Amino acid sequence: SSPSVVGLTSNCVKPSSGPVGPGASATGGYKVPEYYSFNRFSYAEAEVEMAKYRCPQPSALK
Amino acid sequence: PPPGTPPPQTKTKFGPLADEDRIFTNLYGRHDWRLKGALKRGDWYKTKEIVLKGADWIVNEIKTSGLRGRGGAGFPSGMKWSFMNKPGDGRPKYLVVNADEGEPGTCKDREIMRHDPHKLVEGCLIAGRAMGAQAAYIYIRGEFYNEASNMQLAIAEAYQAGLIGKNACGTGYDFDVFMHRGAGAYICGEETALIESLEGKQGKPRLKPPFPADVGVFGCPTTVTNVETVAVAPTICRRGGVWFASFGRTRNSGTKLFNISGHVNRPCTVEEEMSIPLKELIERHCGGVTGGWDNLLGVIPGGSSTPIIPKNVCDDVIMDFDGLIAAQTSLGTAAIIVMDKSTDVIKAIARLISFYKHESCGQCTPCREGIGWMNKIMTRFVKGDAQPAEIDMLWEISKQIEGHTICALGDGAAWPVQGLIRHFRPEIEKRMQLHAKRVSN
Amino acid sequence: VRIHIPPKNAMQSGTDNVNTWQIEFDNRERWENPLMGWASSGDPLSNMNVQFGSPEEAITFCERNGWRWYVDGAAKPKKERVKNYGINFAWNKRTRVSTK
Amino acid sequence: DNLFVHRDTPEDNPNIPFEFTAENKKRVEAILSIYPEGHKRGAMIPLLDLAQRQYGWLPISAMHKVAEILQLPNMRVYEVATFYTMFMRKPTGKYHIQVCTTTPCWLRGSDDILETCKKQLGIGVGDTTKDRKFTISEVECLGACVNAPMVAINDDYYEDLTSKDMQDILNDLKADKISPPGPRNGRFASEPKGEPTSLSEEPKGPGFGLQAGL
Amino acid sequence: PEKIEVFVDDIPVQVVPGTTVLQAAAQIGVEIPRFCYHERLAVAGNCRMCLVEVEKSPKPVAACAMPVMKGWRIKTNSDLTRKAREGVMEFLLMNHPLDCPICDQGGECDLQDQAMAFGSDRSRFTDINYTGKRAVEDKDIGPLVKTIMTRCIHCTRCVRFASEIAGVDDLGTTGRGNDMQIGTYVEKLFLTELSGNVIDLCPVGA
Ligand SMILES: Cc1cc2nc3c(=O)[nH]c(=O)nc-3n(C[C@H](O)[C@H](O)[C@H](O)COP(=O)(O)O)c2cc1C
Ligand code: SF4
Ligand code: SF4
Ligand code: SF4
Ligand code: FES
Ligand code: FES
Ligand code: NA
Repeated sequence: SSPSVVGLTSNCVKPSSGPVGPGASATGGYKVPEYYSFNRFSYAEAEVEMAKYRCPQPSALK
Repeated sequence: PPPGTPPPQTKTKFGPLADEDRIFTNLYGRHDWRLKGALKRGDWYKTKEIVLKGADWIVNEIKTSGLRGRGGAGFPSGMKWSFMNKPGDGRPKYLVVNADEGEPGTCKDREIMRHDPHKLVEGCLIAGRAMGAQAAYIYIRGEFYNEASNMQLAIAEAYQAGLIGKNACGTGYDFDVFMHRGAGAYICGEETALIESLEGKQGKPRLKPPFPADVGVFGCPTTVTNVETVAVAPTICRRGGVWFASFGRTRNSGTKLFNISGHVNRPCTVEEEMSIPLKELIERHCGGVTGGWDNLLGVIPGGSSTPIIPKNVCDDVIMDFDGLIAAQTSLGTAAIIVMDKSTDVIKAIARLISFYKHESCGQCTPCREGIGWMNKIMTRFVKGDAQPAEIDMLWEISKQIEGHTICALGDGAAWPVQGLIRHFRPEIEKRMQLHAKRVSN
Repeated sequence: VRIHIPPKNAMQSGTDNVNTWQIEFDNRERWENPLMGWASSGDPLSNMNVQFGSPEEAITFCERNGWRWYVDGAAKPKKERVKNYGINFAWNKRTRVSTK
Repeated sequence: DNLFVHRDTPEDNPNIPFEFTAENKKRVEAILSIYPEGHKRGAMIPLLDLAQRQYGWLPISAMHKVAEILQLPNMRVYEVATFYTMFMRKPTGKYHIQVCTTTPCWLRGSDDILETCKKQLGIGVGDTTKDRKFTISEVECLGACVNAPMVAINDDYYEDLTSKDMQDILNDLKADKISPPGPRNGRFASEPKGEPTSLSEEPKGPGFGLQAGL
Repeated sequence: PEKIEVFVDDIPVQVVPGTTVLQAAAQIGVEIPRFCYHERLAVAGNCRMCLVEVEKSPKPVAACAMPVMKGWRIKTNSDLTRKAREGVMEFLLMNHPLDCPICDQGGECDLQDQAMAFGSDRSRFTDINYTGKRAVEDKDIGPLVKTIMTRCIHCTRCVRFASEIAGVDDLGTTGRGNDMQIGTYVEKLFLTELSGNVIDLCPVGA
């Protein structure tokens, strides 16, 4: 698959552990386990992944 | 008709908002928020084709939509997105999406980022081409950590599907989206203050002019736009600007999110047609005030920075920009804060004044320490330890802070006290009068 | 006699106290007072000060009374200064401020 | 009691050593590569935030390290680190209980939650415990106003709390056992409690009601 | 370029485009009050003392920073402008520490002179008897410059100078709201050959 999620290091459950949080589940009424299943360094870890897809970028230099 | 001419409204009732007309179809997170889930909702549909129409075509749709900014100022978006379209410079161009959600009583921006992040990323692209921006930054609260990661997850999906990055959506247009987790500061939701934080400075609002369209992040043209404005940007293009203009009154088109918090039976967030009568709103989704409509004491139409309105005015208010201005109050962020009769209104307002005192950046003189004065005044009102003549003084101080500050936070902090004194002054006097008896006796 | 404009107070921004030309005499001797230590002087004109509208009048007044005079160079009108605000936030220029 | 002036302390002095871990160091390079070439001091807030997550709180020795990364005067970091509120410049411990107290969380009984938190832990507002495990601290508005009253614990949002269900959390956390976050009152997220009213009908799907002009 | 026409108190003036309202009124000879603006420092709009009315505009515009636009009718000595200045003085003088007898700046103080010329005569700050004024800790900047930070009005002249003219970048702003303070976070020496000039920029006795 091309659209792969952020590396499982940045997802706490890795990837399913039954219902989590207030009832959020993969097939439950509230289908968003990701929101309740992030590492404490999830946001920062994700940044290392996206460096590949982000193109070059401007420069104010002289 | 010129491109900037939304069709005149021709309806006399604005209450239903049929389900198919809802924009954010995944507001309550009942479906898959992933790319497969959103694709089944058509979020990334025909995005190539919209982009290749041309920036000028996209803007004229937006002016035809008559979409006014949801951020809280309400300045018409059409013009706002046209100032940055002027081709005058050879510097880069950025689109800063303001995902900050600082204003009390407002949760709407949190919804758009947990369960439809791809709608926001989608909207960045369409808005990106309209401004011709080389990249977009998403500024998110520090406290919204999980949402940021959730938003980050959606962005990574977009990159792998080829929707953004090099050859975004196969249009030949190069676009990169970035996230910037600002630390906790309510002031950072102000356009220029936001631009300063992204530059890494302290984060104090700048003066205008120069406006962001000339100098913005890193001194380059930028357009600071709220998430709801962006998230609706693509669905306007898909479903036509005229369709959106159908809803809302003549100069107040569009659907709006209403976070109805406070003493209500069933507080929640609900998309509803703007210009709906307020009574029809509270008793349609939220199950009415706790003690029935008779226990209502007044509401704050737009969260803090909105003058309160008493019960009698609420009988006939219209939840709309023009409609509320008639009631000496502003819609703001559309967040309603209902207040039962069993509520110390003085203590409720005094909290908000204390809130602003904690959030003033301190840069400019009135709000730096003029608010520090009202905070001291309002504290003594709560105890009733004040002379009745102080009421007019407190009215007087507010007039001095309004319009003399750099940003609109100062203007915000003055509206609550003016709404309080203008409607519940008799109650304030009674509290003082009791304080005289108990202390004297 | 020294025709001059009184010097602006560096410790203030107001200026309407330097909108005149003046005459002040030479700064003759002073000495400690033997008894109490006050400042003493035998210089009546040292106390003196008069105001004028232009040096030409000031010279005219000085000539009519026989005083010897010399004029301090009139401060040239300050060159125009741009003082733009937007340049504080510049993309590639050094004028960008690191503070706020 | 927070001060905006740094005084030498055993817990917080510049001679303390602090360094980004090899894991975190690779993240710094990713962060710095996000702002234009000449304007990299915009990474200061990400870096300062990334510093305290590795440390719990933000020492001064960390502040210098960020400045060394960006090659700036040391004070330009101090201004930024002192402006924003979640940079804890004094030790915080492990759990930093974030209790909203502004309207409308105040309207829906927030004072009770604050009172019970102090009683259960026997500390004052804006203060830490002896073990540096809990640090109760009021906050202003966490943007969860709809699901009020609510508390946040270091990243999380425990919404729709009361006296009973809150002490359940503290009893769990004091037992070192993780607890479920999210709303407690049988509502998944920001939905009107009970039967739904909107969005019950299926999403229409792609292509509905298009302009037909592309 | 071509001189733009602007009227200050209904007196026409010619100014090159880009000129600030404060500079434009200087040509007539009108001196708008100022605290944060200094002629040799970067423009900031902190003090808001320079506020001035403009015909047909929603609100006062900071004279120091507003670039003149053609056709305007600036109104320095109008009722709206006078009220604005009175408001800010009433605001600046809340927390000033009541030190003029023991303050070196006395008799040379901008906050004094501009209070007389523009500010009101009374004080409405009833809260002296309940919660008192603000008081800020002092700073040890060195052997040359004494520092009494409770008198600071946060004009940021000192900060702008040290960053722009001396180029030391050791002074700055910390905190927010009323608890904002100017000074080094960690005690240091403001060591520069030009250090003295700060003593002249600070319009108050801080
Ligand atoms: C003190 C203050 C805080 C603000 N916070 C926000 C915010 O959190 N989210 C937002 O969208 N606009 C906020 N605004 C409004 C912005 O200044 C601006 O109007 C808006 O972001 C522009 O986008 P819009 O067209 O959707 O309104 C704030 C303004 C002020 C003065
Ligand atoms: S009004 Fe308040 S927040 Fe806005 S610039 Fe002035 S001091 Fe800062
Ligand atoms: S700085 Fe303050 S205390 Fe000193 S002379 Fe001026 S007004 Fe008085
Ligand atoms: S110390 Fe003096 S110069 Fe610096 S901000 Fe305060 S009043 Fe202005
Ligand atoms: S008032 Fe508590 S989350 Fe907003
Ligand atoms: S002189 Fe203009 S705001 Fe200070
Ligand atoms: Na001084």
